[PDB]
Amino acid sequence: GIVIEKAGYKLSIDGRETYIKGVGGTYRLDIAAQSGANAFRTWGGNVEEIKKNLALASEHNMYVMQGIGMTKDSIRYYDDEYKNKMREEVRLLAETFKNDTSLLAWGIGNEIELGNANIAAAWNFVEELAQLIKSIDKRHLVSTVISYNPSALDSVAKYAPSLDYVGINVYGPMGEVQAVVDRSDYKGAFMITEWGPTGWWETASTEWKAPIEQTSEEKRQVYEERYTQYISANTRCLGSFVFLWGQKEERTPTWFSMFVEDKVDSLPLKGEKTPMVEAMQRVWTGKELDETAPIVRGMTIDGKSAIDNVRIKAGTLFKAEVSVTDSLAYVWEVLKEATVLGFGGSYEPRPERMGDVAVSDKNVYETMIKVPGEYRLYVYVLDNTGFVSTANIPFQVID
Amino acid sequence: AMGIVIEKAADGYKLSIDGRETYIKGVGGTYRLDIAAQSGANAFRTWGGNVEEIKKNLALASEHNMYVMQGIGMTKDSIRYYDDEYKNKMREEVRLLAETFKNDTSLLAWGIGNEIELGNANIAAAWNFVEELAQLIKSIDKRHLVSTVISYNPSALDSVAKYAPSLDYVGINVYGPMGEVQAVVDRSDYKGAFMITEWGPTGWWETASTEWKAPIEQTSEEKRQVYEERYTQYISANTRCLGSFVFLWGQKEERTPTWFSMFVEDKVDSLPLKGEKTPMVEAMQRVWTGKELDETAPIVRGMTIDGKSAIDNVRIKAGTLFKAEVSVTDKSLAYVWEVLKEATVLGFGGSYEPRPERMGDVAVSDKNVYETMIKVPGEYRLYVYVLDNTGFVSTANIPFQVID
Repeated sequence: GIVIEKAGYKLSIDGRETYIKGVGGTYRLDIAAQSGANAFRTWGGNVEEIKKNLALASEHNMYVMQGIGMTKDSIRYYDDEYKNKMREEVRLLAETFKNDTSLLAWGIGNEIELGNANIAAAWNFVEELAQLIKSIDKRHLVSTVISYNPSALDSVAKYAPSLDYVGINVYGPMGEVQAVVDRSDYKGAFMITEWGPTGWWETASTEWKAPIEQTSEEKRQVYEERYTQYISANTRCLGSFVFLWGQKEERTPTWFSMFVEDKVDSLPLKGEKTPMVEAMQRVWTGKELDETAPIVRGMTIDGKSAIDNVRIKAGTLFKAEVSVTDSLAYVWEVLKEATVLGFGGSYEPRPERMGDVAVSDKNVYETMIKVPGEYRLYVYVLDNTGFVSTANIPFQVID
Repeated sequence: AMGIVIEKAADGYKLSIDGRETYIKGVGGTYRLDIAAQSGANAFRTWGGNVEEIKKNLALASEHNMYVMQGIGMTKDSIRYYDDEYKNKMREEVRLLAETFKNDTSLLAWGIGNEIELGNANIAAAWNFVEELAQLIKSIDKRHLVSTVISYNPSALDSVAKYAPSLDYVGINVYGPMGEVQAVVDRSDYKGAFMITEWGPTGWWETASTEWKAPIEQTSEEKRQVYEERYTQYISANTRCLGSFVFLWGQKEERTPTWFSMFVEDKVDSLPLKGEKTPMVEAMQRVWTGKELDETAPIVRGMTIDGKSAIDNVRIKAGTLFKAEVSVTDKSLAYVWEVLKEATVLGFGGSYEPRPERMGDVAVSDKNVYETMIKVPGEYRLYVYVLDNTGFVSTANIPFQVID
């Protein structure tokens, strides 16, 4: 009894109206569950990998939106060999998992429209696979996931009426999502299957084009505001999967990472949770928190902020300070400004460290850089409860 | 001396195929390999495939007289490198590949993983398994080279040196500036030969930007110069470098439709482009062949709106006509004009980006000028495509803001 009904729309699971409070992927689902998440999304997996996902979900009392990988090689959608292989794969998945009560929904493809070409053969095949799944599995929802793409919503409406809902991946500003969906030919409910904080293309940047990263306090506000204004306020939206519930290099080690790094050499961080995790507990539970992270109000070098275009003479001492609203510990690290960025790929190497990491008991740090260049000073503020708060400041060293 | 061998040279290293010294003049992927071969390319690189997909790649390569660096897909789920179930599955798959293709004359090299170090964790278990897979391949396949591909990563070069001495070479994927590649490899613990398994033109993080943060895109003439300069200074000049795979030999949305695309778009609704080659393809023919070209693309010198350039922060009042002009070095050109919104949905821990929305309709003209108006305030980019009648297209664009 997984049903989407007109109210916009409401989702019910065996009579029980449920909002999908999700994370992208399977990192620290213990913390997701402790934070009041009830779901996670995966992109793919064979039978054995999906059984593992659904056992993890069961341990955490969470629902799964389980992805099925579709090709971006557009010519394959005319190929009966490819289509026969995919029908055999989807038959097996539907037959195996139709009675699993952790599984919520099948995701048939992720952004199939951003393939070699957006073509009717691909959309027709999504609709064929949806019919195939619904002929075997009467329990679960069937969906596809698209980019934030008016054409793709129109395509779903035209070619895939058998879908129960559409997932939309939203990167960057979210203020127009409601209007974009409302204006499209698509009638029905949706989920925001990827969303997150302010992009490095949305923020201010220094004169040398370093994007100015929000403090963890600013990021907390952005996660809560985006959730409240653009997810839970949209009556056509049934829920969402937040990113990045984990850590990955993305312009900086902290940019969209809701956890800090773990097991980086000579960096004594252990993957602590952040105010961005606090933000999601607050909006998922709708309740105030007992434990909150240190509130970072800002950060300076020689009294100047990121927006001031901080320039330091090579070989001169500079003094940093982080302002926090008192068993606190401070971890300080200088990296080069990132120069190897995802350029048609997802993965970026960690920028090179200058000198050594420092730990202090006070909110101040002084050092010296001999090499002219573009740098970033990162501070991590550790309480003794497993929270870490963050800020960084880009600066230039000059001869 | 039959098969593929890397030898110490007086300076650096050299690669021989059946005793003939051969430079690897490669493209990433399998798009328009007819044009790659016509341009002087002798190689392409793939990331994965089953036996049947690899047979198709090697048949395409044979038809074009090209060599393949064939990838084997390795996991970024780092805990799996401890799991005998994952490792026995990969050993079986790699044994089958090595046995199936050991005598193929189109295959050059196996690429054991792409950026394994950028998975969940960079760990000994992963590098030791790459070494184990390399020894397994070389136990069966005496003809081909074995490699791994890393990000542009001093730490990864040190890990290959410590854990994977059975590799013949390392592939490095290089995005952004290339001037430090030589010193980075030289300063590393890695001692052997390398290939640049991804390289391309100027990143949108490297260029000037407008006052509203729109990256200023090079003209196709500036991109031509960048591809030629990077190849000549950093690839062919590096005596430890055995060759390279250029990107993007194809088209993909990356901030703009044109940013790193060496071909323009094909079958976009109400846009009459047909995947024409560009001055960036001409650049690779010039450096691959070392010979001057019979046919060259139109040389775009610049682009204006109302006499102003991209660097001038062009601002136009809503509901007013403006006049664009594209300057071309004079030599029956056609001009295709399109206004898109400045991209706001970018790759954010993903690769794929939707095409930004079109304002109004595409225009085609016989003259190098175009007039239109935008009624909605916002950030836009005007694109021009300059078609000769030989199958080349040249490009420029200009970001502009429409204000109340």
